[PDB]
This record gives sequence, C-alpha cells and structure tokens, in this order.
Amino acid sequence: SKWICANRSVCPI
Repeated sequence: SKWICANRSVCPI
C-alpha cells in the first residue's frame, strides 16, 4: 500500500 502521510515530515503534496 502507498503512503498515508503522517505529517508535514512525510507528505509530498
């Protein structure tokens, strides 16, 4: 499964 974004630290959006 792809990432779900935990926070600004991990959110390539």
